[PDB]
Amino acid sequence: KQDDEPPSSAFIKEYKDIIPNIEKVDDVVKRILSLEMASRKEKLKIKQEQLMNKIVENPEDSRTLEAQIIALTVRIRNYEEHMQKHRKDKAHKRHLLMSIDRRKKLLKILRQTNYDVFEKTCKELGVEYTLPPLHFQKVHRRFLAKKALCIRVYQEVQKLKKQKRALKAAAAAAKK
Amino acid sequence: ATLNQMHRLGPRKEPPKRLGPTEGRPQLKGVVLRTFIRKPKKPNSANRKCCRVRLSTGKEAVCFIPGEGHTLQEHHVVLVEGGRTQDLPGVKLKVVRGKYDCGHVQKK
Amino acid sequence: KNVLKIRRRKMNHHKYRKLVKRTRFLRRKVREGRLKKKQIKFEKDLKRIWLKAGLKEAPENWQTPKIYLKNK
Amino acid sequence: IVRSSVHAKWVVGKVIGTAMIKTAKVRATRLVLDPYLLKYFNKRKTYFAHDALQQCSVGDIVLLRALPVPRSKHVKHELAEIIFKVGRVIDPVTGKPCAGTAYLESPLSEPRE
RNA sequence: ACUAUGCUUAGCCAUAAACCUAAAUAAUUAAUUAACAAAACUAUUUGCCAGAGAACUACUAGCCAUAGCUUAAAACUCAAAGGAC
RNA sequence: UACUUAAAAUUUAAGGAGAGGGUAUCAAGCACAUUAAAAUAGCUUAAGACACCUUGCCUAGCCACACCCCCACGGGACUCAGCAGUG
Ligand SMILES: [K+]
Ligand SMILES: [K+]
Ligand SMILES: [K+]
Ligand SMILES: [Mg+2]
Ligand SMILES: [Mg+2]
Ligand SMILES: [Mg+2]
Ligand SMILES: [Mg+2]
Ligand SMILES: [Mg+2]
Ligand SMILES: [Mg+2]
Ligand SMILES: [Mg+2]
Ligand SMILES: [Mg+2]
Ligand SMILES: [Mg+2]
Ligand SMILES: [Mg+2]
Ligand SMILES: [Mg+2]
Ligand SMILES: [Mg+2]
Repeated sequence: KQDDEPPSSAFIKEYKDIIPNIEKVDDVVKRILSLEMASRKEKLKIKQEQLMNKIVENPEDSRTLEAQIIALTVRIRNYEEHMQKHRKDKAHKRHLLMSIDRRKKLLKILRQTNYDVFEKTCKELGVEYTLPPLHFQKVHRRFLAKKALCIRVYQEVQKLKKQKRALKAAAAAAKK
Repeated sequence: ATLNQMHRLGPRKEPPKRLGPTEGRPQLKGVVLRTFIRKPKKPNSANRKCCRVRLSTGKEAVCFIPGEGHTLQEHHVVLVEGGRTQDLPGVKLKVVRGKYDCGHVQKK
Repeated sequence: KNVLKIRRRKMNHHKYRKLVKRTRFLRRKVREGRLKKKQIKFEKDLKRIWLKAGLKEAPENWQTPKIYLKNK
Repeated sequence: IVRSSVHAKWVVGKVIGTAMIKTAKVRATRLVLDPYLLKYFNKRKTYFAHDALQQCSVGDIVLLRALPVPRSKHVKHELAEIIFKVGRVIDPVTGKPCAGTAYLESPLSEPRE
């Protein structure tokens, strides 16, 4: 899970800053305007705002690459929860994989422009970024089986050389 | 195609020129094996004089004998040349009149 | 717009499907043998690698996977 | 202090890999004229460069200097300079940090930090 | 008349005339009628095509596919095949 | 060919700005990398590696070959691909 989940008693984002100013509000009215009587979409508007404050230098701006990345991390985690119940939903499975790919694209542009913000965003959002591999590797049973032997054969050849060196050095040391 | 696509591919690939019955040679020498008649594919009507020959390369081919009347028989030697007989399908060789055993057409 | 070119392909595919039906049993035996040769070629290609590298026996705990057999 | 034999005494390229110890794989590109089209395209070459301090990251523009003697079969250059650091570019004209076509620090200001 | 099947739940299969027979994107409507269709046309990038048949075939490789799919030739034959009116 | 030290002609070795035949139904090669405590796990490749096939090219000329076994200690089927000439 994630460190922060909005509490049920929290007000929606429309009245988040309005109810505190009001001198006295009833418990019922606070409950109607809380996150308990709201849709899941409203709970996501609160999660996004919390992350923007904790990461973005200027939370008022939502068009920065760092803000767009935070908008996609909340959606991605939402789509993942959706797909845990709706295991055979293919439209949302496409939404999940396309948002992940969109986030990776934005993280690439951020890395190339503002590396300092890039490092903070990845650390805070807990997103690992892997660089695109220069060459595409084809995969099939014949290739994966030959590539496994080739790696094993090499390792055996190198292990034998290391043993030979130790024996050769040991013999020389005894002579000295 | 775009200029980038023309660059990545370059000039058109050219299929190799496969050889014909003479194997890219002006003439071949062959020994007659059989003499027979071939019928021209319609709309033509004739009894065209042909012969099977074993060429110097070692293969066997069918050769049209031009002219009105030949004295060719088995075991004779002939000099074949290229050129298809248009009505006779598969006959891609011809015999040269006046060389080796084959002789010039007897003038009437 | 006539369908003549579609009718030529229609007859080719019809006749081809009936040819496969007649010789279905023969084709099955051809395939099982083509896969067996495909497996031997795979094993030999793997033996070439370790022998060229200088090993006299295949790497310890290695058994060439049977990848063309009815494993699935 | 004789200089290298290789033609590329000075080459600029992008660090496309850094998985070898103290070595950075650099991709340089040159313009080559297509004789049929008479248009220039990019021909790219790979250069291994000695990165003594392992101060290189994938994607940064660097300047390589040809070594006098080849260090190894493929390592015949060293890292002269990092022209542009990936995501940490410093505008040459004004000297202020930039993040794309924008100033992270205004050129009017004088932070001196 | 009655089955397989069309239904549900798991997995496979990966093919349609999967065709708006129109790749996507941004312009322009005049300094522009091969025909028909859906007016013409510029630029950018990728894909694709190079006479017809042989051939949605043979061989090769990959695939839960085993009478399968994708990939995809040549010999040889012909002087045409094909589109619109 | 000059000097007790320098101008050429001609080569050899290690290399690389760029260019350089065909087949992609040859798509993976399988040690092909770096460091220098000897560790790290890398290197080449759809911008065509690797494999196979074909071909003398760069033309004041150049390159390879010299009975055959790429070589030639050795071995073998033991020499005109020098001029003329023969089968
Ligand atoms: K006639
Ligand atoms: K349609
Ligand atoms: K030789
Ligand atoms: Mg037919
Ligand atoms: Mg029923
Ligand atoms: Mg299809
Ligand atoms: Mg439809
Ligand atoms: Mg089909
Ligand atoms: Mg088929
Ligand atoms: Mg097949
Ligand atoms: Mg094939
Ligand atoms: Mg010799
Ligand atoms: Mg001789
Ligand atoms: Mg001699
Ligand atoms: Mg002679």
